[PDB]
Amino acid sequence: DRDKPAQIRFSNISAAKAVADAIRTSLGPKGMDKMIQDGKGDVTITNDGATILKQMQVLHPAARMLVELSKAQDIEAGDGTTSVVIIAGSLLDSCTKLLQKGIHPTIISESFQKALEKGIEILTDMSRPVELSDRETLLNSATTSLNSKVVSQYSSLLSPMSVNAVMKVIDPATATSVDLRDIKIVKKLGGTIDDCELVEGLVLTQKVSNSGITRVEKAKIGLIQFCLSAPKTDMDNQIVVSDYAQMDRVLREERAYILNLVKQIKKTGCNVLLIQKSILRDALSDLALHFLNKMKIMVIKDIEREDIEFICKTIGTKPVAHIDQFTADMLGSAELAEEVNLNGSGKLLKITGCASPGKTVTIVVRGSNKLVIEEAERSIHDALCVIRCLVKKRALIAGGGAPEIELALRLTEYSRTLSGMESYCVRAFADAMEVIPSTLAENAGLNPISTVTELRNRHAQGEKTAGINVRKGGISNILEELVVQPLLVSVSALTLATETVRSILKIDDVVNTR
Amino acid sequence: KSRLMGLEALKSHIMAAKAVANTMRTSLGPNGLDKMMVDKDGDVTVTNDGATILSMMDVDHQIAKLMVELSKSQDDEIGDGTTGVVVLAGALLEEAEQLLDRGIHPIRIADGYEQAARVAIEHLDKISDSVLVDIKDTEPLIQTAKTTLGSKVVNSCHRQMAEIAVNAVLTVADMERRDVDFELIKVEGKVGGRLEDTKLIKGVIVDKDFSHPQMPKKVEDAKIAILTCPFEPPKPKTKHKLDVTSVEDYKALQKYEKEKFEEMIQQIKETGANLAICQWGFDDEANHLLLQNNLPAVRWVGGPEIELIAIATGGRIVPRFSELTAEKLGFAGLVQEISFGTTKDKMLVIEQCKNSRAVTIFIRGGNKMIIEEAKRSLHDALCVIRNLIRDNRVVYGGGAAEISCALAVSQEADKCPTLEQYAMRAFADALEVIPMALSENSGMNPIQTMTEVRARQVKEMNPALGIDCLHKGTNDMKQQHVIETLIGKKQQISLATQMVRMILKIDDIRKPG
Amino acid sequence: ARLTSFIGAIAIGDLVKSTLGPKGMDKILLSSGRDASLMVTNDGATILKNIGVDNPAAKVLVDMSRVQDDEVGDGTTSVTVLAAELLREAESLIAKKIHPQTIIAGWREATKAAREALLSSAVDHGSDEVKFRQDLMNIAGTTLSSKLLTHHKDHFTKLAVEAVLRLKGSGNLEAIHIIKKLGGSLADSYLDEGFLLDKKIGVNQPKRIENAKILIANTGMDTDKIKIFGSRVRVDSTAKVAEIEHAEKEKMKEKVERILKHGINCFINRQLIYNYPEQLFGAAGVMAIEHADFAGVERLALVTGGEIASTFDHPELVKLGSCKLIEEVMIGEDKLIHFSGVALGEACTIVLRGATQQILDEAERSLHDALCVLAQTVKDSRTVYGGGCSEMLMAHAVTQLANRTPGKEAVAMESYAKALRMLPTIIADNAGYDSADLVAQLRAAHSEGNTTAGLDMREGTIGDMAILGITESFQVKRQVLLSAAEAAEVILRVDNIIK
Ligand SMILES: Nc1ncnc2c1ncn2[C@@H]1O[C@H](COP(=O)(O)OP(=O)(O)O)[C@@H](O)[C@H]1O
Repeated sequence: DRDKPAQIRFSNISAAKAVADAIRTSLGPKGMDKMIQDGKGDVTITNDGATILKQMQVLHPAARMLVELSKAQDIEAGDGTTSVVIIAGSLLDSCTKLLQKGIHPTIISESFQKALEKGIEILTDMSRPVELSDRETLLNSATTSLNSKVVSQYSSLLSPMSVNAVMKVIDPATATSVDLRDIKIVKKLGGTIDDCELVEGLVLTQKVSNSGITRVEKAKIGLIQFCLSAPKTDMDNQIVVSDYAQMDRVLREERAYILNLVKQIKKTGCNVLLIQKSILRDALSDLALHFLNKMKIMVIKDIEREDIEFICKTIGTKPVAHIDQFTADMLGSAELAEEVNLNGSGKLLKITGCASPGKTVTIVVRGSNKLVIEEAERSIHDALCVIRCLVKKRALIAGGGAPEIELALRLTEYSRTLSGMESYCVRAFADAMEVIPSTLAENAGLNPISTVTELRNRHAQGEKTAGINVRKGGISNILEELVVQPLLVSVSALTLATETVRSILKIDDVVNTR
Repeated sequence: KSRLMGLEALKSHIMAAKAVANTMRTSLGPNGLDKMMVDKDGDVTVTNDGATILSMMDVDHQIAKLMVELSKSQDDEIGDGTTGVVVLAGALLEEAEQLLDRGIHPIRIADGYEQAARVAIEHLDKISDSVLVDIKDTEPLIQTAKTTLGSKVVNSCHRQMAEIAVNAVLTVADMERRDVDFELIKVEGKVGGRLEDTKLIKGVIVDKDFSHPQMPKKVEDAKIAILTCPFEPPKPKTKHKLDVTSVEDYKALQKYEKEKFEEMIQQIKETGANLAICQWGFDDEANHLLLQNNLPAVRWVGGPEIELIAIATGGRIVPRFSELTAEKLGFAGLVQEISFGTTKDKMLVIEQCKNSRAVTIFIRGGNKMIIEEAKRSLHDALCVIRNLIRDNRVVYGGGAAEISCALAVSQEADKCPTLEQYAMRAFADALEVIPMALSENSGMNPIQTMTEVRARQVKEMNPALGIDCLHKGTNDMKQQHVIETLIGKKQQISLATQMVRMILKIDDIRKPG
Repeated sequence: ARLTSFIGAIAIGDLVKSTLGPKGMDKILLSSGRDASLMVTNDGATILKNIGVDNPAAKVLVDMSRVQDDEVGDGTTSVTVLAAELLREAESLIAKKIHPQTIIAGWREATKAAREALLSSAVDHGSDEVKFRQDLMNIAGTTLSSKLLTHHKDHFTKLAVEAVLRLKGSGNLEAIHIIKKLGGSLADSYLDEGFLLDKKIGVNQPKRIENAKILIANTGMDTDKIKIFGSRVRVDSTAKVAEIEHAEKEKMKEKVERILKHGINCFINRQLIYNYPEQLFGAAGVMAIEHADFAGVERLALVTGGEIASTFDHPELVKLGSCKLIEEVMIGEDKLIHFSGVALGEACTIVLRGATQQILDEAERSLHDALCVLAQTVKDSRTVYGGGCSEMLMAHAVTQLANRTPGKEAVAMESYAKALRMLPTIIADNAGYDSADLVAQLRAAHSEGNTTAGLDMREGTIGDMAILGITESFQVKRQVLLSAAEAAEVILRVDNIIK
């Protein structure tokens, strides 16, 4: 009937509001910390919203939908994964009082879609475009958008890695980017972090052997995937062992059995073999390794699946399996190998990979004490992420609360100008846009209502004036502070929030189960 | 556990009997609604049968068990009419408990009911008709079939199946000294065509249930043959499998089976045999191997079915394989395959027999309830035609017989010494429950219609006035061509009287209290 | 008293009551057990199929709805709502001390009057090609206007029309077959003159095959045919396995030599082929196709007059087909075998793209409705108006007929006419407009003398249905009414205890 769907909608709205209010005092650089307690008694201090959203667990359709929305927002854009929850909560709080009066959800959804389209068009018409066909303007935009993510010393430390990673000019200013398609940043322990340089081909870190000379050029990779494990017995001891007889049998089975397979395999050119991880093999027979020491020995272990996928994509080959194989589709490229250490500990080999169809290049970073390596990794990750976000479009704008107030005033004037019963619903959107500046003013340590009123008055008087400052603690113009953000991080977020609100509003009736 | 002493046991028994009869009192007549049934699973069916409903009925009383046992044990001589007897017994028990409250022994009423039923039968034997010849049972055949079947499974009429069922009994009645056997006629049912495709198998029809219709099968036979010697490797009633500890015996057995096939076909070609059916068989692989080459023949003929194969030919059998000739077999007339679907299996219909001992009917359907209703109507028609050929005496139906019997009982028992009026009047006035219930099942008032028909029957003569359940013109009985057998009514009255006497006799105490 | 089965059958109809009209309500179906799933649906058939009840009348109604959905198109929610309304009316009619026989007679009379009014009101003005074209276009637009998804409807409608119009009045349902394939964009449509497969063995096998000639060889390597070259195993030692393997290898090599000397280039089959015979065929130079579907070979042999080899029986009796051009063009995101170079344009398969699901079901339903309405109106066009026009006329005819029959069955006809005037009310209520005023205006317009009057869904007004352009089928409404009447007569006749 009508009471059951109304109660279901009220319960869903209450659950969504509780989920949104469980975390709210964390937006901005001056956010509060939270100590999450584990099930065993361990406590962990954190302040990121994504970690708290992915760590906690709760069974509810609205909570699962919000988690999926946050995950999609973090995957698509990559920044600002906490404002969408507040936007959805404000929209649901507005829809609550909209439905309390007696309005059909179809008109409310149409008004929300119209308001979203108007806000998107206003954000696109207000933002200013830039250029990026050359390298000077691109480097200027990079150094202008990179000096506002972390602290000053960390920024100065990551600037060399940033300008080394931004030099990867492969796509000639296309529509989309492939920064997540052919990038494999490895990590190496030991040495100095200053010894970093872009490396093509392939980089490994496992010792080949320990014999005489191993400086050859035979494809430098063994395309083999068949089983190399020893045939396991049916039980411990099949018979009674004491004197000879049984000793000679096992001796011949250990010496004159796998050696025949090694001989029949080594009859083909390019004697390069390897193996994957030693997660299922108990112990490898060293007699086979001693017999393989002659006529050139080359073996590399500790190989994962991602390494195989990277090698099969950079070179441009396909692995083969099975034993009955009389083809010749397993060779590679021969150029140069056999590398030594770079004045320090830790074995690491590099291959530049000359004359190869795949121009994939990675960055080999280092560090010490496992303290500046992960930080630099996260820094270059955020760097290439914001670089891809900037190269995806061309529009940019500054943050602080001014665009939110501008959009709220525009929606208010549009609802005042546009006629129809839906305009009231549009007015609800006008009351669901002044949450970020109020939260920022509350977290800064000033009066939020007075600051919001002053910002609204300044926007109504001189259009584009200033916003909300954090370092100084007042109202200063943003043009002096080097801080900007792309337009996609707002447009995509607003569209996703509107879609989630429409999906959670269109779902009602009864919730049957099995 | 206390013992029920006094009159509480009889009251509880009568209450249980009334509660049981209240279920059958609702469904009475052709205008009754469909009663539903469901087991433990999700099988929900709907039907209207006095025996099928009483069969799957769960009760917690020995009296109800005895009642349903007596109702099920008597159903082969009446056919249709196992519902009014329960209502009559319930009304009689109600009258008995009403008359017993004044302080009357049940022996008196139990003895009075005997002579009441006796005089009722004596009066019903004199109010009938005996002017049926070779035309009165042949011309109103369509009317009798319409009154027996009705309009439940098919709105339109059916004349083919009725005439077929009539001829199937006429070809056996006068041929075996005006006698018929129940084991001679059989009822077969299989889905396929429509209901109008009713076939009368003069001989015997046998199915084979094939496995692959795409296999080439050409009919080319003209003489049947019956044998008892192992025509092929037989199956001695034991599930044979791979019980050979060898690897080369399979090919040897296959070659031996091929040589046996060749020898058998050469013998049946040099002697003149064709479709030779034995009493053994093998797996489907041997049948496929035999049907792959030439000469089509299918095995799998195990069971008692061979018995009919020993009666649909005409002769004897051979005790030894080395005793075959051109005269020890049996000649045939027209033995071929029949398959109206031309997409399923085949059937064999014997068209050569010196006697009629396996005549059957074949009716096609499209579901599960329509075929069941058709077979029930066919069984009812067979029962009524058997009752007709057993005795050429019928009576009119509706609700006039009970009223006439009650009036005659009153007129002949108005005189009483001290107990010849109470029990007889309690048996007489309780006979008007069937017409009252039949009139109440429709949309008319039963009391007014019953009083009007009673006044019309007591004013003038011709006791052939009742009620109409189809809403027509007048309330006559000789114009609607409605008839009912008298032997069935006699049997129903006798069964009701016996049940009432057995209930009124066993009523002392109970052990499990 | 009788109320349990009635309530159980009425409550099962109110669950999908909000799923009527183009602007329907959505709901989720939470699953139990180990993993709790979550999905969004917008159709009553999927909800009725993924549910479990225990009442006899409810089970009978569910079975009848499933049978009707398997028969015609999307006839499951309307019949259920009509049966629920009829049962709700019959309950109140019985509660007023009324015999069920009079109610059944009145319902039969009302159904007969409605059928007569529907048969007497049928248009027949289609003596041109453009008329049939616009009629099919309007039918497809009315059928595709049930989910309210304005993204890619016109192109899909035109594609379906072009695919269903190529039959040219040919009565067949095994020629046109659709497949399931995702990946790409919604604005991507590929047109071809043949069909594709659904599985590829790889690329290691040679793809250069000339002289196309289809040869269906049902040679089984593990079905125990005539003259077994091998044997079983004994109980003596463990050396017979090598002999069995050698026998199987020589038997399969003899079969390969036979199939090579018989003359073949593109081997296709449907049995289970092991790795050794497949590798032998690949090394020989013949491409072998394994793991075939249950309807690909059948539809390939049906359109060419061919058939299976009957598990190796008569190799010189089964007629085989041949093609001209067979290649493997990399289209979309998968490599499939093409079937071009033929003169039979009856069997076609249009591949689809996009990043959404639950489209093949509605596509097949629309194609079924289209070919049904094409084979029904081959030479006699019979179409009616929609938007709540035939129901109002039927109710008016029933009300007019329920006035010259003195007796007691007029109340049943009145209840039937009242229950028949409820679908437009629910349709208008599901959108968000005043349903009472619209229903009153429609009734006044129908009683004044206007057989062409309907309601609008874009603005919520009352206009003409013959000017905008909207129609539907003719036998669908008749079948719906017949099924509803049959279900009502079946359920109403039961009132005794459930035993
Ligand atoms: N330098 C700055 N000056 C003013 N506001 C800032 C500055 N840096 C960040 N902010 C504000 O902080 C908000 C984001 O805070 P937070 O949630 O911690 O980061 P994220 O959104 O990337 O998770 C933004 O809305 C932005 O307005």
